[PDB]
Amino acid sequence: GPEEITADIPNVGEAALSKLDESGIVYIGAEVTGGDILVGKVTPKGETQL
Amino acid sequence: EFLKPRLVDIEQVSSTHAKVTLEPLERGFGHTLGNALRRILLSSMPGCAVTEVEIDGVLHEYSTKEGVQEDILEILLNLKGLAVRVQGKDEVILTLNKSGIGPVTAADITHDGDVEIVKPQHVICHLTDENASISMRIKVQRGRGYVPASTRIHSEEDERPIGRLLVDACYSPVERIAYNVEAARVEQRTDLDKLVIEMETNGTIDPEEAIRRAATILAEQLEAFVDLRD
Amino acid sequence: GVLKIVKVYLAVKRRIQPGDKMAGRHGNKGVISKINPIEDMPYDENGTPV
Repeated sequence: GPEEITADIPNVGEAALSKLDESGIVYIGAEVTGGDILVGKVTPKGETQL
Repeated sequence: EFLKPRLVDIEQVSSTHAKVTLEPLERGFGHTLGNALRRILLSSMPGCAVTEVEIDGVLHEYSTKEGVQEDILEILLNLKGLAVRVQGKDEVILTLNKSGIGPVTAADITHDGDVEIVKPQHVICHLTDENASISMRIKVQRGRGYVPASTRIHSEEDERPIGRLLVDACYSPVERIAYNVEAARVEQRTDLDKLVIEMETNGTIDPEEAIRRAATILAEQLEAFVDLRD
Repeated sequence: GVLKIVKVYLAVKRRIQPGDKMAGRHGNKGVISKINPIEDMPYDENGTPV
């Protein structure tokens, strides 16, 4: 399956999704620091067997 | 059996220059009060300077407004050297609106009672187009020392806007303080010294007020020795 | 194979600090060892520190 650039991310706190708009990319001018999010991207994964 | 010095005349050579003299010093105390005063004034005088600017239609520092002839990276480096003294409050929020061709000097800031600009011929930017328009909202604070934008970020507390261009703030109303002790002369005393503190502020702080706030920073600190608590 | 790329820039503004490596023109390197205060620096007859 194909990856997405959706702005929804599994189990991420809203403190991280503050800068990036609903489209997924970060804003223009938002002062970021270490470990922040710049582009929301999620990849399809099955085959758990936990 | 000691002597204690008294404040004497304050020759005011210019607006940013000054010379204050401390007349009746006992021998051996010239270099003791001087270097203990030059080392305080250059370090910890409270002042006021810009803290964060905000322009109308620009998002970050490395942009370039249309109509002006400087990058925004230079409009902040010109505001940082803006001298201003506020009397009543602790912090202000200035304003600046101008349109038309001609250099935008600092004297075009909106006039408030307490806020009192000192260098009204200061250049800030240029305007070079008849339909140009620049409107910012400068900020001002009190403090001392020097606190860069990076270390003042730790107390950001969710700085929601993305148009808050942050400037580094170096509050200090002194730039160089030379002093030289010379042979004072009371009517009859073998050896008495005279201190002459040739100061140089940025037009902000009163000279006689600086020394009366540099002495109480010393005299307040020696208490920990006068009462050796153990 | 690639579906869509996203390139993002950051404009970091690094200051000076201990560890940097200044040097003149005549081959005299040196690593900055300390940043004194304004008043520990040796001042000449008219207060101008070096």
